[PDB]
Amino acid sequence: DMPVEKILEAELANDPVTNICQAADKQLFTLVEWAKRIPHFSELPLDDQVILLRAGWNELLAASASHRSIAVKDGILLTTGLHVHRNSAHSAGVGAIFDRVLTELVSKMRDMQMDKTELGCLRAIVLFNPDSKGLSNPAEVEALREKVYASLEAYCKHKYPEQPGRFAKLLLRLPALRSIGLKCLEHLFFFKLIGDTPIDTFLMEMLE
Amino acid sequence: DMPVEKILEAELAVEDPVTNICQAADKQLFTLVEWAKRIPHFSELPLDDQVILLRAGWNELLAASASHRSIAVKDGILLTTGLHVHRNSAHSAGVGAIFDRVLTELVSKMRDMQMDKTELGCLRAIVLFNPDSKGLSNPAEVEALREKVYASLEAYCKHKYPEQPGRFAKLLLRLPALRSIGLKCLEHLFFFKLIGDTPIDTFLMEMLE
Amino acid sequence: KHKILHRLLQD
Amino acid sequence: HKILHRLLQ
Ligand SMILES: CC1(C)CCC(C)(C)c2cc(C3(c4ccc(C(=O)[O-])cc4)OCCO3)ccc21
Ligand SMILES: CC1(C)CCC(C)(C)c2cc(C3(c4ccc(C(=O)[O-])cc4)OCCO3)ccc21
Repeated sequence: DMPVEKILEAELANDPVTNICQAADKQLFTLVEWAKRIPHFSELPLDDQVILLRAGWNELLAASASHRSIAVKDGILLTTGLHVHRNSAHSAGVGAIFDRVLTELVSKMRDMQMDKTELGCLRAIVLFNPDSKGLSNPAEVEALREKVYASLEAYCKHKYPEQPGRFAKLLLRLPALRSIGLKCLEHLFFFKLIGDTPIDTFLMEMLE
Repeated sequence: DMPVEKILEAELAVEDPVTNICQAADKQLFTLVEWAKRIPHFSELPLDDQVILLRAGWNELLAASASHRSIAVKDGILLTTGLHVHRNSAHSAGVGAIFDRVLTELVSKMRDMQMDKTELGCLRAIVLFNPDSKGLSNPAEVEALREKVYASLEAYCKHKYPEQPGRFAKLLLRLPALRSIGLKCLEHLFFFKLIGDTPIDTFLMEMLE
Repeated sequence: KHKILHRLLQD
Repeated sequence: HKILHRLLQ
């Protein structure tokens, strides 16, 4: 059972890149708290719980900070209160990936007026990835995954009628979200390799 | 305005290891370009938009093409040249990891939900009609063309497969696995370019610009 | 700039 | 895998 109400509850609970990395490490704590309030999440084997979170942090954090930033149509609102603008990201050498985020997520979510419930559903769909290698039972994960988008098409059709393709429009941001999510990994892996860019403790455990 | 019968008529209208896969990918690119023209309203677009669309999503229109035709092959992939590449041949060539992902996240799922060429056809059209591509002249028409595709795909599923209500979502949820595979498939092809050990034919070189 | 693709798209 | 394990209890 995946009531769309409980998922909405879970969501409601210098160097620019360095400031972005300080914030990624901080939000990783909040991510772990978010997943725990997802219906039936904490009931999984921690063998799987760790795999689900270690396979989607780049994508769950990308979505979160993207939705915060629907208000500031200039750059990104970070979890620490700092705003990173297109110029700071371009002048610091990350303009390429930073423009995608604004283009493919922040602005798309603004134009369709995506709310905090559809975001929690979409993050929860990303969370329950049955394609994550080494899961104890990928079938139970996908069982929970189907339960989620079921509550989302139902929520879409009732709250947003006369918009039959809004439920599909939402799911067609998951490919973009992954394209970006893997690009931040490669970017983050690279900052660690060069080693002259600070990285906090939790962000390393997530980079193996 | 975007019927599934015309889209399916497009899929049917087009029919050691690494080197063979790069040959198959080259020959399959010529077939992709002809698949795209038979997709409704694709050729009405600016020629510079047609270039941007195919050139941004071939790495995963091809992966989808070979994945679905490999549903019959067990623990292996059937290439467009008729040659099978086996999982054992894959690991042997040093590319075992990504080969396994195609066998698990793609071929295996298209098999378990028995994906047909119409669903594949619309899924590929949705991939072709991606308004996020960089440099387009009119992303709105591309977005409205994409909206026409999956609006038609949702209807095909509701009329043909009424016993599976979530059949529409299961198809769309295969698109993120594809973006992942296609990117890792470029990151490999690009490396095969630097060393020059693998012969890479003309057309495939151009896409690997 | 994309020789074989422009040529394949017209015919 | 310490901080991730602990953060879950
Ligand atoms: C590549 C680099 C440094 C610049 C481009 C953007 C802003 C997309 C980015 C985003 C991330 C992030 C991230 C997400 C959210 C937050 C936050 O909540 O403040 C902080 C970081 O890391 C997990 C995924 O996205 C990491 C690195 C980068
Ligand atoms: C990395 C390497 C060699 C191994 C893993 C697999 C076999 C999936 C793969 C697939 C591709 C391909 C491809 C797709 C279809 C065909 C075909 O059907 O002939 C041939 C190649 O190229 C673009 C994307 O997918 C390229 C490289 C690789």
